[PDB]
Amino acid sequence: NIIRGWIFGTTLDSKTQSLLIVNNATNVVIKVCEFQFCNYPFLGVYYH
Amino acid sequence: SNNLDSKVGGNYNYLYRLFRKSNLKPFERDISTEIYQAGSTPCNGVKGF
Ligand SMILES: *[C@@H]1O[C@H](CO)[C@@H](O[C@@H]2O[C@H](CO)[C@@H](O)[C@H](O)[C@H]2NC(C)=O)[C@H](O)[C@H]1NC(C)=O
Repeated sequence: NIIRGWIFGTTLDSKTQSLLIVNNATNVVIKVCEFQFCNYPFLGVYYH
Repeated sequence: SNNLDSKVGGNYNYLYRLFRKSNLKPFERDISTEIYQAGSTPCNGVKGF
């Protein structure tokens, strides 16, 4: 399950709006904000 | 909406776009506040001629 979502938009840097699509452990979240995305964005887990 | 949305000094809370580069696409929404360049000069900071 290593691929868990995508980011879409114009500037991707909170100057302007952008789209977040994620599938986490629990639900699909889709949201559209002036995100200040993390410069390497990701997710992760505790195992067994 | 005379009754509800008009204030004697002016209800200045209703903003609209007056300056940008190109027209937007159908059902596009633009929330940028960044300065428009009307001259052949590049423009930077907060305000310019
Ligand atoms: C969506 O955004 C892009 C990029 O910001 C816009 O294209 C830019 O338009 C200006 C003015 O023509 C150019 O100076 C840039 O070089 C363009 N860049 C790119 C990547 O296209 C585009 O016009 C926008 N679309 C709408 C409908 O507003």
